[PDB]
Amino acid sequence: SFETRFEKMDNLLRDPKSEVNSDCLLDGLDALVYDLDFPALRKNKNIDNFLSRYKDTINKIRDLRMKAEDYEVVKVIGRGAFGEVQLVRHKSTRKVYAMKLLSKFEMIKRSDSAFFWEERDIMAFANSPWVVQLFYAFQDDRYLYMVMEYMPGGDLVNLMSNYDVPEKWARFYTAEVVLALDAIHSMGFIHRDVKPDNMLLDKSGHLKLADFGTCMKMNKEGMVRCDTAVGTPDYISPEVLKSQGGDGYYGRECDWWSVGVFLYEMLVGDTPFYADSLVGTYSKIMNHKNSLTFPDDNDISKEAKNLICAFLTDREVRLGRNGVEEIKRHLFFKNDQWAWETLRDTVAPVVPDLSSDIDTSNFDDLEEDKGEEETFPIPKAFVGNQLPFVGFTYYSN
Amino acid sequence: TRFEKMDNLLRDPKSEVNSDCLLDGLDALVYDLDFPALRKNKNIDNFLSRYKDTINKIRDLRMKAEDYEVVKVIGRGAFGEVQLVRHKSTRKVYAMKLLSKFEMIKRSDSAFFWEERDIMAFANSPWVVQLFYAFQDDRYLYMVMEYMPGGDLVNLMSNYDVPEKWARFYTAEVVLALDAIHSMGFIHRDVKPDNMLLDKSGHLKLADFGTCMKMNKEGMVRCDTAVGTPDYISPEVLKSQGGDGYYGRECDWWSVGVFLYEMLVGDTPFYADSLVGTYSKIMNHKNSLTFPDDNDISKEAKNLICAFLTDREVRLGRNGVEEIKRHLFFKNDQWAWETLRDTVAPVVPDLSSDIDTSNFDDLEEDKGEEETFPIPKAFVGNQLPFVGFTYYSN
Ligand SMILES: COc1cccc([C@@H](C)NC(=O)Nc2nc(-c3ccncc3)cs2)c1
Ligand SMILES: COc1cccc([C@@H](C)NC(=O)Nc2nc(-c3ccncc3)cs2)c1
Repeated sequence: SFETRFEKMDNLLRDPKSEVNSDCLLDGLDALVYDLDFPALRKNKNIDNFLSRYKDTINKIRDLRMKAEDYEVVKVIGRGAFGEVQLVRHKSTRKVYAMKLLSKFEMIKRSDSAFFWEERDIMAFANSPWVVQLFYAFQDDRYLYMVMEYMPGGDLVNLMSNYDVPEKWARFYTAEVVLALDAIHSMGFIHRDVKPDNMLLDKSGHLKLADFGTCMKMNKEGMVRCDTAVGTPDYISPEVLKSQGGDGYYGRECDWWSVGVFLYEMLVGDTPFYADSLVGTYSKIMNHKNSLTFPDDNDISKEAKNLICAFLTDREVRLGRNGVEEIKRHLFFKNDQWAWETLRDTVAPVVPDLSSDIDTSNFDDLEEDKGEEETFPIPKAFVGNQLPFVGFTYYSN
Repeated sequence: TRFEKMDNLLRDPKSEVNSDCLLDGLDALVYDLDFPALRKNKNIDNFLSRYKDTINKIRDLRMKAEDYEVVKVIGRGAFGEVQLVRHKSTRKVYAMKLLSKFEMIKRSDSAFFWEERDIMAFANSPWVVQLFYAFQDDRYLYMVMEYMPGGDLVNLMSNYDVPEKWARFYTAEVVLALDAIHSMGFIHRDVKPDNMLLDKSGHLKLADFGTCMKMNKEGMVRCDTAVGTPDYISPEVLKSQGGDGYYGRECDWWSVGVFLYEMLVGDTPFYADSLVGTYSKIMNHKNSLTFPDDNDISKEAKNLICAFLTDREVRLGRNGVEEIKRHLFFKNDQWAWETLRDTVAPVVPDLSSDIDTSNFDDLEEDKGEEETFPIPKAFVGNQLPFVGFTYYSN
C-alpha cells in the first residue's frame, strides 16, 4: 500500500481525475496570463516582469495545445443559448466529432459559472456504452469546448416525429434508458432532467444519454437539491416541482418519473401532462392522481399501462425506490428478442441510413449566429474572470 | 501532427513550463489571492474554495522546510542565513541558503538568484558547489547544496599562516574555478575568501553566485551599480556606480590579486577603518598599494599580485587564462594544471561526524519576530517573481 510523497505527487500529475494534473496546471498559467495582461495591471512591476518572462513561452504553448482552429465546423446541429453544438472534423486526423461550445462571457454575465463540472466528469469518466463520451475538453479566453462522439441517429424527439411507435420499439428504448439511467445513478449522480432530447442514437440505432448539464452528485441518503430553472415541466416529477419552492430535497426516484412519462409519450403520442400553457402543465403534474388518463386512442397493453402507472405514482410508493431490479423484472419487459445483458448486441428498431460520415439527416438545419462577440470591460485591477474555468482542460489518452 | 513535444517541455529541468514551475504557478496564485479583501470578489472566493483542499495537500507532498532538521546556523547574509541541515528521513547532511522574500521585495533586487540557481544546478563542475533541490514557501526560497565541511578560506586564514606553497595551491584552484564560470558565460564579481569552500578532501569549490552576471558577445556586461565586498571590489566596478561603463571578466582576476595579497601579507591591500577609505585607496591603487618594509616574500609572488592589482586593460588575464597559468609564481614540481585537483590538498580537514561544524564560526538564531507582509486590498502579485524557482535533481 505504501507510496512516498514524491510518488503520490507524481500520481496527482498524471491522473486524468486529478485537478492538479498537468493539463489543469497549464490552464491556471494560461488564465493568469489572460487576466493579468493589460496596460493598467502591467504598471505593477511583479506583473510586468512575470508577463515578460512567460509570455513568449505562453505563445508557444497556446500554439501547441489543442484549439478551436484544429477543427473546422461542418454544420450546426444544436443551440443551447450558452452556445451551440456543432459537427466538426479534425484537420490532421480527419476524424469526426460533435462539439459543444460554452460562452465564458455569457456565463460571467448570467452567473451560471459552475454548472458544467458534472457534465465534464460524466462524459469523461463514465466509460459506458449508455453514455456519450467526451474525448477532449479545452478552452480559450472566449469559450469552453467539449469534443464528443458524434451520434448521427439523432434524438428520440426526431424518432417520435418520423414513426408511429409500437409497444415493441417502446419497450426497447425504454429498457436502454433504464440502463443508461442506472449507469449514471451508480456513478452517484441524479440526472434530474430526463427527456427524449437527451436520448441520442449511434450509427447502430442504439441509445446514449447526452446533455448532463442538470446532473447533481447525490450524497449519503442519495438525495440532492439545486436552484436550477427547468425548461418545461413536462418530464419533471411533482416532488422536484415542490422542491424548487424551498420545500425540501429528493432522490433518484425523480428520474424514474421521467421514464414513466417518456413511455406514455411513446405509446400515446402525447405528454400525459401536456397543456397549452406552462401553468396548466404545472397544475396537471401536481394534480397527477386525478389528471392522468389513458387514451381514447386505444386499448394498449395492460402491462405497459401498469409500468407507466407505477412510475407515475407518488414517490414513496414509486417503482425504482427499491432499486433498478424491480424495474427490470416488470412483466412489460418480457420478450424473445433481447435480454437485459444482451440488449446492446440486439439489432435496433431503426438503424440509420447514412449517406456519409457528415450525414445530418436526423437533425434540423441550424441557420446562423453571425452575432458580434461580446467582450469584457478592461480590468483596472485583477478581476480573475478566467478563474472559474481553470482545470476544465481534459485530453483522453 | 504528432505534436506533443509538451511532454518534453513539461519534463525539461531547464523548461519554464515544467511540472514544478506549473505547480509553483498555482501555489503562488493561491498565496496571493488569499485575503479578506480579495475574497469579496466571487471569482476569487470560488476559485480558492475549489482548490483549497488540493493546494494544502500539494504543499505537504512537495519538498518543504519541515523535511529538514536545522543543525547549526553557519552564516547570515541579511537576505537570510545559511544553515547546516539534515534530512529527517534520508539522514543526509546539506547546506541550505534561506532567501527572505520580504527583503528581496523591500530592497527590490528580486532577479539575482536565477543565475545562482542556474549555475549551482547545471554547472556540473568539481569547481562549483552543487544544488540538489530548491523549493519555497510564502516567506522564503530554499537552496539545498552539497555540504562543505572544510569551511571557507577566511577560517583557514585565521587558523594558519599561509605559506607560499599553499597560496600557490589555493590561488591556482580559484583560477581554474573562475575559468570554468567564465566558460559558462558568467562574470562572478564577488570573488572573496568567504565564497571559497573546502570539501572533505580539502579541494576548493566556489559558492554564493548570487552576484553573477551573464556576458554578451564581446563578453562584457553593462552595469551601473557597484557589487559587493569593499575590500575585494575592482576599480572598474567601483567606478561603474554612477552610470559609467561596461566591463569584462578581468574584474574577477583583480580579486584573485586581493586574495593573494591577503594570504601572504595577512592584511588586505586597501584596508582602512571606513569603507569610504577603502573605496578611495582602491581608486588610488597605483599609489596606495604597498608591501611591508620587513617583508620576506618572493619577488614573483609580489609580481603576480601586482599583475592583478593593476588596471583592467593591462591586467594579467586580459589576454586569456593562459598568461596567468604560465606565470612564474605557479612554477613548481608538485603539481600540473590539468591534474591539480587530483593532488593532495595542503589541509585535509579532520572531522568528528558527518555533522561536524568545527570550521564554521558560532551563530545562533534570529530570536526576532518574522517581519511579514501587509495584507493587500488588491492583487499585488507578490509571489510572481518566484514562479519557476523550485528544482529537483534526479
Ligand atoms: C446550456 O448550454 C448549451 C449549449 C449547447 C447546447 C445545449 C442544449 C441544447 N443541450 C445539450 O447539451 N445538447 C447536446 N447535444 C449533443 C450531441 C448531439 C449530436 N451528436 C453528438 C452530441 C451533445 S450535448 C446547451
Ligand atoms: C545573498 O544573500 C545571502 C543570504 C544568506 C547568506 C548569505 C552569505 C552567507 N553568503 C552565502 O551565500 N554563503 C554560502 N555558503 C554555502 C555553503 C556552505 C557550506 N557548505 C556548502 C555550501 C553556499 S553559499 C548571503
